[PDB]
Amino acid sequence: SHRKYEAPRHGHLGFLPRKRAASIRARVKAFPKDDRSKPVALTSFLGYKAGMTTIVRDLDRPGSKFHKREVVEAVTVVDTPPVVVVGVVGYVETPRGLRSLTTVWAEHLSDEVKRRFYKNWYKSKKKAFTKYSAKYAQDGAGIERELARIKKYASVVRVLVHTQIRKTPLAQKKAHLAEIQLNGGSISEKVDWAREHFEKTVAVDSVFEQNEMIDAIAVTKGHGFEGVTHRWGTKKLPRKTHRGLRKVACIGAWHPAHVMWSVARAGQRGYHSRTSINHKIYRVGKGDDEANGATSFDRTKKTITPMGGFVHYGEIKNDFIMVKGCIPGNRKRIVTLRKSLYTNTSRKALEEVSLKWIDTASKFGKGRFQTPAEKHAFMGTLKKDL
Amino acid sequence: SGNGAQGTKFRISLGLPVGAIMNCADNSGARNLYIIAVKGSGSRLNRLPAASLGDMVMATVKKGKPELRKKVMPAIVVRQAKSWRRRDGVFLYFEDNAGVIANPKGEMKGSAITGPVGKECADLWPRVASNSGVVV
Amino acid sequence: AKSLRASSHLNAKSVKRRGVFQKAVDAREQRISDKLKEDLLKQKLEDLKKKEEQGKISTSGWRDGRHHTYKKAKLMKQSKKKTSFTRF
Amino acid sequence: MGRYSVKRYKTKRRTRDLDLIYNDLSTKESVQKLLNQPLDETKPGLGQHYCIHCAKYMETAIALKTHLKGKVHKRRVKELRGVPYTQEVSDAAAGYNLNKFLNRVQEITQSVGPEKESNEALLKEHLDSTLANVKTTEPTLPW
Amino acid sequence: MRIYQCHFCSSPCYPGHGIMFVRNDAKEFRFCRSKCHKAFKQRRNPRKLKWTKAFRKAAGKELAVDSTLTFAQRRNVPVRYNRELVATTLKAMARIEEIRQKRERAFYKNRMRGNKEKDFLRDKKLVESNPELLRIREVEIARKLAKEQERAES
Amino acid sequence: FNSSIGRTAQGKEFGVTKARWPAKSVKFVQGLLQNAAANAEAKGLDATKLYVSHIQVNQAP
RNA sequence: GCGUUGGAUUGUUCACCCACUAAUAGGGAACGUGAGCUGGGUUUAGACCGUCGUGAGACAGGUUAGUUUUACCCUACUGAUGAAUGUUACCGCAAUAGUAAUUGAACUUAGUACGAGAGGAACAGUUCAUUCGGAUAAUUGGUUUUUGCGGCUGUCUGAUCAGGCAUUGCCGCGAAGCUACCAUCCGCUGGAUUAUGGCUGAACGCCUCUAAGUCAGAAUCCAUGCUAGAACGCGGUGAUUUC
RNA sequence: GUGGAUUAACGAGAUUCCCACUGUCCCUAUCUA
RNA sequence: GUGAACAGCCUCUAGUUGAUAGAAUAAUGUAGAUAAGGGAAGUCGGCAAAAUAGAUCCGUAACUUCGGGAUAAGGAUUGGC
Ligand SMILES: [Mg+2]
Ligand SMILES: [Mg+2]
Ligand SMILES: [Mg+2]
Ligand SMILES: [Mg+2]
Ligand SMILES: [Mg+2]
Ligand SMILES: [Mg+2]
Ligand SMILES: [Mg+2]
Ligand SMILES: [Mg+2]
Ligand SMILES: [Mg+2]
Ligand SMILES: [Mg+2]
Ligand SMILES: [Mg+2]
Ligand SMILES: [Mg+2]
Ligand SMILES: [Mg+2]
Ligand SMILES: [Mg+2]
Ligand SMILES: [Mg+2]
Ligand SMILES: [Mg+2]
Ligand SMILES: [Mg+2]
Ligand SMILES: [Mg+2]
Ligand SMILES: [Mg+2]
Ligand SMILES: [Mg+2]
Ligand SMILES: [Mg+2]
Ligand SMILES: [Mg+2]
Ligand SMILES: [Mg+2]
Ligand SMILES: [Mg+2]
Ligand SMILES: [Mg+2]
Ligand SMILES: [Mg+2]
Ligand SMILES: [Mg+2]
Ligand SMILES: [Mg+2]
Ligand SMILES: [Mg+2]
Ligand SMILES: [Mg+2]
Ligand SMILES: [Mg+2]
Ligand SMILES: [Mg+2]
Repeated sequence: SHRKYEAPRHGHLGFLPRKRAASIRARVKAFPKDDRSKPVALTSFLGYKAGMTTIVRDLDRPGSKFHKREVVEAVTVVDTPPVVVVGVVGYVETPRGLRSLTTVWAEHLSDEVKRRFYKNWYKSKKKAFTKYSAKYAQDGAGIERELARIKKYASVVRVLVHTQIRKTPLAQKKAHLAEIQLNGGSISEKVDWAREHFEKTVAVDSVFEQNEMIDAIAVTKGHGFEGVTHRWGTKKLPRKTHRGLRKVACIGAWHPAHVMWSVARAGQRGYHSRTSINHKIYRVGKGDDEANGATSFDRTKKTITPMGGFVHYGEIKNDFIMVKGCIPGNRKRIVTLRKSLYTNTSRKALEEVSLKWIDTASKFGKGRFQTPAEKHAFMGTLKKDL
Repeated sequence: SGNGAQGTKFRISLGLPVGAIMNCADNSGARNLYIIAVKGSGSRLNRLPAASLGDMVMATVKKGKPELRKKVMPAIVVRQAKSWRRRDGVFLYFEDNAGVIANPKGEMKGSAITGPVGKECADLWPRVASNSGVVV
Repeated sequence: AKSLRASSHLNAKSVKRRGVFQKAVDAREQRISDKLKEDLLKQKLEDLKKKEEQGKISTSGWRDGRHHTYKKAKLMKQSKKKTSFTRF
Repeated sequence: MGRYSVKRYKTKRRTRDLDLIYNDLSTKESVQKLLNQPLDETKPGLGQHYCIHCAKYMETAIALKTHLKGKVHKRRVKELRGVPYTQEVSDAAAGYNLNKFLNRVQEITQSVGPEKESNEALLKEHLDSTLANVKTTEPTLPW
Repeated sequence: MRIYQCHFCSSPCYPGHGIMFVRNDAKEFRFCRSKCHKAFKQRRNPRKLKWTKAFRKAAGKELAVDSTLTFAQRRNVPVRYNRELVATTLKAMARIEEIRQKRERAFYKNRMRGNKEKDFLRDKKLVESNPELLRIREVEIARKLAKEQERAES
Repeated sequence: FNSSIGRTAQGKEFGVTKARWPAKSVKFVQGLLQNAAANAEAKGLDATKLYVSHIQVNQAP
């Protein structure tokens, strides 16, 4: 017999299996399509999530009820120090897919990437890339042969970059490596750009700018083993029912004589890799501005670091991206920021944001002062001050 | 469908399910209103229809004038008492749930509204704004 | 009413995409590339300041590499173990 | 909170405020308007036997007499004594609208203060004259 | 965009912070935080609660009336626009704050003037009692000398 | 004999995931190893060149 | 492809009513889900009324009260490890399997087209909301063994102090953590088609969208995009022992 | 065909409404052993 | 001791300190709790929980076998010195 009361299904079946990710660094599965007449550009960046705050913007959006009005919005801050280029990989199009055929590295790598290549760094003799460093001796010619091979073959060019983890307040000491696709023109000019940029840094101002919508790729916060009520969003059975009530009552019928793949069991919740699109960039801030937490309606000398530091993170002290809204993953996790995969035809992707105020009160507690001078001026002189 | 309301209504926290008593805030002759339906609400299994500030509901009169009772009429919610958010950022709430009697075209039956009126309701309904002296 | 995959909606969006949105994307691209060139230039000037402070066809026969030279020196385990796609 | 203050101080169980009662106790016309109430079906003594300080309605008049003798009423009377703490006090404590608050304070110690005290004196003697030889049972006749 | 004052508790209220209650007279009470708001709902006295500016001014812990406090008013009649007048206002604000902090520190240093004489009097009374507890100290000091000097003799 | 035993990292040395620490069995086997060492020493053999060549556990009543 | 409600009411359900709604379509899966759970039955024994019987008793006539109580096994399903292919490490490819968004208003077009009048559209350009989904915790609310700070009652430690006990004694506030349409953010565009509308054109010296050929066209199909990654699918690259 | 018909008080007897009150519910979340 | 009290709670004399233990803090349980706005819309059925509660003073209906109903209903209070 039919159900007699229709209801939509609990949960999305295209996000299966709800299992743990294979790494902390979520992988980029698509890049913007190459246009061989534009200049050479990088298409993604990688940084660290450091907390949230609140802003006030003056809104200009014709046709809405908040046209020429002030609006309070939540934003997320990503700590983005420069990235440093260390290699290049070429890919050939095979009738089974793309196949990497050649990798070239730089002559002088660093201790952070060497730490990435080791598991027990405190005992090792640090022998990595020691024979590869001899390939650059006077002629060498293996480097030039490999770069000539990438120029001749290899219809897709990716650059190997690593982070500057020692410029963050983290304890990890051990940098992250990633491949970033180059989408300029002229395969030869792509690998010439890469070979010129070996052992040098790229800032986020050379990849992104304000009023642009980007995508964020990260692994979400983990929660362990979870029951069906919070893992899937089902109803609760009434009260004091036999063998519990945080359960699904009927998991199958007579026929088929199996449990089906869509009938909501218990298991792992969180620690999944997710891609979220269309997040607008509200501020690209520099690490030496000394008033990068100020606006043209605030007139106070302060940075974006809140009063007492970001909770579980620390100070900023670097360049940063300030995007609108929520981002997957928790604080101090590694995030990949990707450029837009298509040309957006909305006016939201075409507006120009004007910040009016940035909140810098304490998030460790109920903060109600923005600067310590404001706290000292409100409270007055104390017993230890005199 | 959405008759009498000028423009659109943005999302506000719903306070009043079906089966709530609210005050009557105009001088038409009623004392309280019993909410039996909400105009323009979605369909979901087990979910109650709920009204918020600035919505048209179908209500009955339980206390008040003997002529007004035993009939169903449109009403508009003007005070909520469940805290909602303004977009210029603060949360705020009133002291009570209150509404006024209206026809289906949005026009009001009484002549004056006592107490304050939420500015979202007054911006959404022009005949509510013309009959109120205190707007938040 | 109309879905995401409606044809008339997608055609009107295509015309809109060919216009002012594509113009804005091109302008932002040129600004980003100019920033990147200035970044590389300032870095090379900093390295030059450090230096002035202190002091035919390229043919192909065989690659190099650890695992590659291992597989090259092996070159027999596949046809010895009766495996290896494209050969018997 | 826990359970007690949630049960008592809920928004649908809110009681009247001290500065509203202070403006009620000023202006003798408002005192006469609060003493001469009409009939009301939803008030305990049909809208009669109302205490102005403790803004509540009594069942009988003998209930009002014993309430006026009690110790809760004296707490409310002692609360309704001086300058009644509006937002002007919070503003001037922050250092804002200070001259306006000072004008308000000297105005309440010049004019509105002794008027409130004289109205409260007249009201106390009127209630003591009326609630003297009252019976305990009530005529339900509302006229 | 405005900074408001907490109604119960007189602290600054920034956008997106706290809650507001609208009474039936269109009187709006904005609250600093949930502590100030719940004390309001339980009907406690702000002139009695010691952690508020109202208590501190009424009790005389802080200076309450001064010429530097007669500057921030609600200005209901606006002036047109003048770049020079705005720049003069932004300079005068910093000068006014500097003067006000100096006068506030002077008020505190005046009201805390006897805390050296009172401490000397209680210390001299404590020393003037219990003489044999000062002989344990006299033995303890002489034992600290001789034992260390013959350890420094080694 | 390992149905529904917990897992631990200390099995990785032997290639398994399930391993335990049986204290009483370890004490008894240590007593027999000490007795066999004393027996070979009373016979007069090299203690550094001895290896366990046969061991057998069998059920009792 | 996608949705199809909240109640009321007779033993129950359908049907029927009251609304709201874009709409409140119809069916199957042991009339899905009587040892997943429950009211009533299967299912007795106590008792009363009506009718029948001389009587014991009977009645599927009416009304009350009434004992079945796995899972630790195999498989299926949901998640989690793992030997072996020289060793060990890092960066990738993508076969296959799954897939996701959906409805309603508002401005403008425009009081226009159309119409004696009464009335009254739409394409292009913009703005919000309903249902669903994936996250997130700046702010608001909830929660407190932070037993963090303060108080209250009874009793005990001679009193002050500092505390014990009261099955977390009670009351107020309470960070951090968790969490809520009770809070906030985000949710694409290419090819082939169906019904239909056509072009050229025979069969059949006329004609015909069809027979050969061909141009478009549905929320459809296959992709793009999104999730997983064959533990017996693959690639590139680093370093290779000291007795 | 003129045990039958009422009945205050009492009841772990059976049925139906009202006021108060609430996590029964919308719609779930958190904490202790 | 508190208290109307051989109630519950704390203590003196006397007696016991027995009942497999260690480490962590997933889901589901058993035993308890709190929850904004609404207030039975839930369910066969307000099941369960909440709300009430001691004492003083005021006051108390129909009906009745005149004995009752009756703590009917409803209200004002309660510390310390
Ligand atoms: Mg159906
Ligand atoms: Mg792909
Ligand atoms: Mg915080
Ligand atoms: Mg199409
Ligand atoms: Mg086990
Ligand atoms: Mg087990
Ligand atoms: Mg509906
Ligand atoms: Mg059943
Ligand atoms: Mg079953
Ligand atoms: Mg029977
Ligand atoms: Mg029974
Ligand atoms: Mg596929
Ligand atoms: Mg779907
Ligand atoms: Mg259109
Ligand atoms: Mg969720
Ligand atoms: Mg809180
Ligand atoms: Mg304490
Ligand atoms: Mg004590
Ligand atoms: Mg205790
Ligand atoms: Mg909290
Ligand atoms: Mg939500
Ligand atoms: Mg075609
Ligand atoms: Mg694999
Ligand atoms: Mg007889
Ligand atoms: Mg006694
Ligand atoms: Mg006792
Ligand atoms: Mg509640
Ligand atoms: Mg009910
Ligand atoms: Mg019902
Ligand atoms: Mg129902
Ligand atoms: Mg019960
Ligand atoms: Mg009775």
